[PDB]
Amino acid sequence: QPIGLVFTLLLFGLALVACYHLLREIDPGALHDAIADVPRPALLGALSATALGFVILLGYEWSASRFAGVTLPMRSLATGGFSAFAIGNAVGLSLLSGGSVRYRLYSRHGIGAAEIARMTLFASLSLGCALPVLAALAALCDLDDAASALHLPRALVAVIAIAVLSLAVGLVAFLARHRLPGERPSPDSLLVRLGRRSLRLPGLRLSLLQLLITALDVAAAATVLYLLLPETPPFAAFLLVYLLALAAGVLSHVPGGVGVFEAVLLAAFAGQLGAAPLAAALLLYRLIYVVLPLLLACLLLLFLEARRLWVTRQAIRVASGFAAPILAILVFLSGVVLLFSGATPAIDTRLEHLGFLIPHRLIDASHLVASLIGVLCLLLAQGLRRRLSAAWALTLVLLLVGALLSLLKGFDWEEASLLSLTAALLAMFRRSFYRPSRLMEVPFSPLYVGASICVVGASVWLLLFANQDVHYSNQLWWQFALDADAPRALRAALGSCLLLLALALGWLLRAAPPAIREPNAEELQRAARIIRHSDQPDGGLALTGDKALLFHESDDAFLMYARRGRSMIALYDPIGPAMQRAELIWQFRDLCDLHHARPVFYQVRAENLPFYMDIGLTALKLGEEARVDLLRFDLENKGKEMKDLRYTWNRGQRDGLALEFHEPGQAPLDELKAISDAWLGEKGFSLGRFTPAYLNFFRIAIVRHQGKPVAFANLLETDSRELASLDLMRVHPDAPKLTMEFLMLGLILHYKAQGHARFSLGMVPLAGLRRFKDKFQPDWEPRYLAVPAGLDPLVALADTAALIA
Amino acid sequence: GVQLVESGGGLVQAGGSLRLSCAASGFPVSSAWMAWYRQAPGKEREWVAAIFSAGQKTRYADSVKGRFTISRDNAKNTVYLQMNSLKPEDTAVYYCNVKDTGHWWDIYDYWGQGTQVTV
Repeated sequence: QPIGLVFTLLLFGLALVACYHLLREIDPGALHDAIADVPRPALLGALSATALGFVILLGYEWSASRFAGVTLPMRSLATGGFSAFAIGNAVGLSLLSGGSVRYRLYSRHGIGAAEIARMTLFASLSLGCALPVLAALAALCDLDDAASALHLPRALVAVIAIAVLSLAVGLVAFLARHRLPGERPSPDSLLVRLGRRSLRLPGLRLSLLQLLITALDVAAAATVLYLLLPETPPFAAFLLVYLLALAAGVLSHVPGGVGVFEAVLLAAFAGQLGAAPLAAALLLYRLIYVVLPLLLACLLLLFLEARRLWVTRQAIRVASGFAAPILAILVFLSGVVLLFSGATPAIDTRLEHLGFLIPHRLIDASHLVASLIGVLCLLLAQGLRRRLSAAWALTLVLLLVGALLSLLKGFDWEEASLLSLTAALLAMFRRSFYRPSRLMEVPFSPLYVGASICVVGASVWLLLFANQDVHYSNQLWWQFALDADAPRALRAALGSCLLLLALALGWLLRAAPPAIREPNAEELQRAARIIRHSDQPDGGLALTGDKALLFHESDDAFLMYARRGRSMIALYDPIGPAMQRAELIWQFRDLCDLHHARPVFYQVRAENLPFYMDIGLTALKLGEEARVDLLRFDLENKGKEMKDLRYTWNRGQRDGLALEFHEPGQAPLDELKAISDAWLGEKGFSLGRFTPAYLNFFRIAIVRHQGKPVAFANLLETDSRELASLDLMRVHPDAPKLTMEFLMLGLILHYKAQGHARFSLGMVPLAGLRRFKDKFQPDWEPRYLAVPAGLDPLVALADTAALIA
Repeated sequence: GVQLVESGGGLVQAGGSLRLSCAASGFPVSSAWMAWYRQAPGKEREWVAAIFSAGQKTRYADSVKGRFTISRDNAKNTVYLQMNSLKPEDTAVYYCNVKDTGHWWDIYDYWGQGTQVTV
């Protein structure tokens, strides 16, 4: 990650340096004239081309879903496609990614995560493989101009295009795919192929349809760029250049490819075209096709939450919504907009009208503080996505003050408005942010600081380009005048850089958090009290004193976890009320980030998946939990399986296998450890160990065979008396097979008599077992294992298996 | 500790001419943006003219683009604004406004007491 961040920053800086060289021979007035020279029919055609491209994207998704096999309604599929493609195109995995938004939509719609990951991989690979073939097709079409545009001889371009096409049609199509076609497809359109692992690649018809859709999409994009530009080359060379630029921009991982795409366009069509018309076309195309779609998708997502999850009185903890991660995007956009407006000189007439009413030193101070507030909002955008109440309040106040300072600065209807709208939108979604955590303790990945550095560099580039009329001198910094705008921009840029550097240093020199430690007796007693006050007997595994605890700081909650390698594997869902469960999950996620460790969960209940999703964990079913319902369990009603169970009960009662219950810490121990030794003739994090205090914590039930203790099992209970679960099981080998079933049914009967509504038989792994568990005809619920960002589950499962012993 | 002192002494013009002086102490009146305004009786506030810097840039109002001709002494003295042909709407008080000085810490807008100018 640090290497990738450094490489991306270096590439962005090189791209900006190259861009400034290419637009060296243009003044801002020429660019403004070129922008104003674009006719209204050109703008209308640009909007129409963007709409057509978005219909084509809807197609992208429809084909991807048909490839995966997931069946979705047309409206839901269209909404998901538009949202994912608008969010992913504007920003690349910086705040929100296409995978994350499509997960948050489809998983809510009730679709497994593996299919969604398949869809995302298929769309990405389809675009990445369609780009080279279309580029080669355009080259084959018009190499006469392609040689001139790219500045290489036509022979080399022709031979490389032909070689690329031949390699694709041979290996990509037949030699490496039809030599090993495969036996059968799982969905309608697939061809699973041999290799190290089976691969899901579409059939010939689906591949042809996807290629046609991608060709139409890139044609629409090149078309909007083409028609927004007055003087144009032939469409084939322009399309080739556009495809190469898109590949270069998306290959650099820069969000939106802003640095390199413009650089390639300006380096390929500089001499043959007009620098001012080309720059105006590039800026207008980016604004129309990237910023406006992002704004529209953000508004649509917030409308969906404001209607489908606010009009109905859900009365639930508002998490996993799109409020936080999209409001963070809006706040980042507001921050970058303020930073950019700081560099550009104000409108002459507006500046004069303002300065004839407000003191000019106030204008300078407002400019500087507005730039600082822009940097602050840009940095606070990270806090909003983590759902911090303090971040919400601070960002709202800063946005309001920034709007006021933009009005006080050179009169700006635009910024002021945009900001007021963002502030109102943030205010309307207060309930999404709930954590009372402190901003100064917020972990910061290098990605966000890199984005901040990139935006600051962009602002300084805009400062250098826009204020090139005024010559540079050391007296500019000391200059203070109303008409002077270059000194203003210089001071604002210097202050923003100083503030950002100070904040980055302060957050980089922070002391490391304390390492994990084994809990002491007081924390064990606290955990026991919390478990007793809760209704999750599965949490009693914390009392073994083998897992670190993360107590919630309000009144009552905890979360067991253990660190293996670079992964902080956790136990079941945090114990406590639902209102504190999400907060504890967020705290655990923050803790893992500070330690640079990947968060991993284990055996997660189906109800809490929204929180695991919104902190950035991918669901993965791994087993089933049997749950015998004690509500009815009638002794008279019988069937094929129930008759043999009561026969077992009768045989055990006749044999003399009477079962006895004991209070906690009051059972014989030497016989119990003898039974355990016989059973094993250690392990943890799933069952526990044989410790006198650990077994003392819970009640112990022992079954006696002709008076001797032969088997026992640990009992988990709660004060709520809602659910009961079994901790660990041990039977002496000399006992008959009748013993285990009799113990099971005796515990079930006692728990039913005591009044407990439900009983738990444990969790059975997914994919020769489960035959014994299903004998008691229980209700079965899924159990999920969460992994971060859809990483490799093999490493996580191997680590859990290694830690289990 | 900056003050502005006016002296115009105008009662009646009837299409004549008069001169106004705005004394200044705190600032050198050399690199200090400063101007004049108008407060008609019962009306809102309007401006008349301005001097930007070094006695070079001087923007006038809409109705007095060529009527008036203001100038600055260029030293640490008063600036001069003069009256001209009959403007019935000019029967108002005239303030002396200073919004910028050489100081970078000066945020306040200092005004003048104003002179009753009538035709």
